[PDB]
Amino acid sequence: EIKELLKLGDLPTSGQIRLYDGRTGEQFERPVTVGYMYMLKLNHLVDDKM
Amino acid sequence: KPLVGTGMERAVAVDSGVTAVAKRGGVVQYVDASRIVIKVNEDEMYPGEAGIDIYNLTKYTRSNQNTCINQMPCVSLGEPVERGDVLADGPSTDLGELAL
Amino acid sequence: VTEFLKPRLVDIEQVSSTHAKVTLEPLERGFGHTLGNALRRILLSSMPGCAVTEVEIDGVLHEYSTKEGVQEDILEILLNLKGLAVRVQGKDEVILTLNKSGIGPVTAADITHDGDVEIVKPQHVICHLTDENASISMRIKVQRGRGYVPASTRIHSEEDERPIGRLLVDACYSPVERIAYNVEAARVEQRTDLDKLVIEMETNGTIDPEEAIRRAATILAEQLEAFVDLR
Amino acid sequence: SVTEFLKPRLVDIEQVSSTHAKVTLEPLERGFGHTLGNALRRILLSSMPGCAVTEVEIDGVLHEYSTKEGVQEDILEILLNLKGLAVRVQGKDEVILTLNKSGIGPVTAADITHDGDVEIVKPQHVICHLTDENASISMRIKVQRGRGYVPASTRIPIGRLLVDACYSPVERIAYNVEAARVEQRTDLDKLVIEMETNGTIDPEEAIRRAATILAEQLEAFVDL
Amino acid sequence: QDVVLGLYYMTRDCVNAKGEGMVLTGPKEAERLYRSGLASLHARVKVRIT
Amino acid sequence: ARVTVQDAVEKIGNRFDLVLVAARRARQMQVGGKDPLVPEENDKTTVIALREIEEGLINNQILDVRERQEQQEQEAAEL
Amino acid sequence: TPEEKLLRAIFGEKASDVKDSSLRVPNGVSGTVIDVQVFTRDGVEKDKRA
Amino acid sequence: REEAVVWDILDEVIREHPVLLNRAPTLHRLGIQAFEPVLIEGKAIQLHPLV
Repeated sequence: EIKELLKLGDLPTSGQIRLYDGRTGEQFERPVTVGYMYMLKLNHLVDDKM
Repeated sequence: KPLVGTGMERAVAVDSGVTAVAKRGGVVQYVDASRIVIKVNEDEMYPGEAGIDIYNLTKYTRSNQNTCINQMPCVSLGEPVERGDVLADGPSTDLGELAL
Repeated sequence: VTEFLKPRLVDIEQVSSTHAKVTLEPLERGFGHTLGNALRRILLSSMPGCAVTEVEIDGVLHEYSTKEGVQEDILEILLNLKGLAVRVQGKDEVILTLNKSGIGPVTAADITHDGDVEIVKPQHVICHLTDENASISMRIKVQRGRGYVPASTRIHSEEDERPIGRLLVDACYSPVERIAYNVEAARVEQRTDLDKLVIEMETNGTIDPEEAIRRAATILAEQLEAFVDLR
Repeated sequence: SVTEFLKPRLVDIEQVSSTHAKVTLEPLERGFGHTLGNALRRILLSSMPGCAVTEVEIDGVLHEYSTKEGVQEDILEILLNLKGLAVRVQGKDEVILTLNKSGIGPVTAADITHDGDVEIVKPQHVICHLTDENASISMRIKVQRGRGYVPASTRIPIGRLLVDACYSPVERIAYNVEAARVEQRTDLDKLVIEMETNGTIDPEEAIRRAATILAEQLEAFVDL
Repeated sequence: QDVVLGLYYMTRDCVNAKGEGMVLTGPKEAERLYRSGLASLHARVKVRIT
Repeated sequence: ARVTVQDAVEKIGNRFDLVLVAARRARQMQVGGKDPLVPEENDKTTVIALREIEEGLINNQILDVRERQEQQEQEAAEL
Repeated sequence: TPEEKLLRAIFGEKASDVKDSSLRVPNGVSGTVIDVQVFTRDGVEKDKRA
Repeated sequence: REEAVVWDILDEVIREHPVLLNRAPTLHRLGIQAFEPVLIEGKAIQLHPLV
């Protein structure tokens, strides 16, 4: 079902697109898993620990 | 909101009191960053009653962990709400869905 | 074999008021990616632009407050102003004013029309007034700059005194949002190894595509002087 | 102003050899280390012109894996020794040198017939060895001008042995981008370029030529 | 973890990798080929090593 | 400057003895007028002390005979 | 001390009978005062701010 | 006041001066190691990966 919804959005069904390096502009030699994770910012902030 | 949730986000956001859930359905008569005035439907109001629910939102208070617990009106003016709808997103909720 | 066919700014296709496809042609074999990535790295980091950097709303002392009538906190109003696309001609700093009364969305078109300040997206919603007697009056200071200057690393700047009520906004000065570039083959002089670079550029509308390419190439060429001389 | 940038103030060239240097530019703006360094890397590597051996026609040999008695190494290693033969041809676009040697010892690069407009920059380059004093080598080396690197498999008569043509004078071009600070701005860059050339062009001259090539590519957009 | 994966990926060999079988004057020519895109990092080649 | 002390440990065949000799030397150059025997390339006195150990210019015997010599020359200031 | 006594008999800048016991922002904290609350014991006169 | 000259003085006084970095539990003697400091702008110690 994930692959079918990937195909509906016209994205590659393997979930791995090819990325280019931003610094040298040349491609990473293998496809790279790119997506959208849900990142959480936890309450262990470095301002409070230093 | 999580692009990929499980479906318990609405339940966690409502069953914790961080949000402002409409007690009786109605129309938003007035909405403002610090309060929501709901004009109740004639179905749900008692006889001998103004028929208006005021929800005073909580703005920039301290949690026990020194974070801020701040409520934003989710509804807009003149919008029909029902009994149980989220009128104000608390901290870490987006349109009634828990969003951390 | 020692002379190189030098590129030229062939065609600037304007997909939208914020999208563009500049075409550089003809590029020798290998210079497509060199120029493309150098220009992308410069465009994406060092183009100049105008950003809202200070707001002064009338009855407001700090961002962590509300105003009666306005649907949004003052913090959300500052966030909606941080994305104000505005272009200033001739100045490097200008104080816009916004006065609006009565129920309705306060959009960027209610900013008072100055002559040398052009608001790119006039439907940019700043706030909502939800009371017929409500009114908001603010003074939006937009300022020209480069890069990203957060207000935290700006409050070092000891201007003689900053009053209570001036809300500093983080300044994201750069006008470009996305650069992509493709290298395709060109159809020039029967020659077949000559490529062409299509730089697709997506901005907020406050910069011209030809002007942005000119400025990227100017930055690059003036930085290459320390290598051309090499003393 | 918003159009003025940091330009390199401390340019410390360090000549590790006559053909190997370490250029250091500091400070650059944040991110311009990679911009400049990779642009110069690509140009020095693939786009700078020079001249190199492209073809060898050696008489008794028919193909790359053929054999010849009298030489102590295979034909593969003779082409490998001719590939790294640095050369400077001034007057021409293509020249053909000759090598005729009989005797014992190294057929060194000083044994090529002395042409006018061809200078071998390292005459002590070994090409092959001769061990029999009756077996001589006669080869015709085609030195051609070009740019970059063109491997032999890209270019593919009988008797010719295609050599991978290292046209550009550089042999190695590396760069690091380290941190640098000016006036408590810690975020600035410092570009350490490190370059070896094959001897036909002194390193800082090669960097001057690469920056000139890039600047002249830019000369159609740059505003005064 | 990251270092050993980089060094393992570098020192492996593919069968028909780009630029296979050519003969190289040394490690510097391998680095020039690979940065030019003219040889894969796994191209089995013949290189003169001192 | 200094990233590894291994060369200085071959002159003073220990690490603990090296620490003690270089600390005695570094205190000589730090509180004391005794200037380095190597070019002071913006180094601290611990690192200059080590750079002197590494060249054989300082060891326990050398510091001992210098202590004897300058001690005799400045206690024989009997006037 | 005797030396502090001489130092103050030279310049005449006398010692203060009160000691600064102020409340200060902790180091590294940088923010906005958004609320001030004053609690006065009954019997103490309120200042202008209370 | 953190005047601009105390940052140059501070670059001078840490120059060849090592610091001990220690992670608890110090299970074995490589749990305390001395490194030469490099002054950075963050608030996190930047530990070289191999250690």
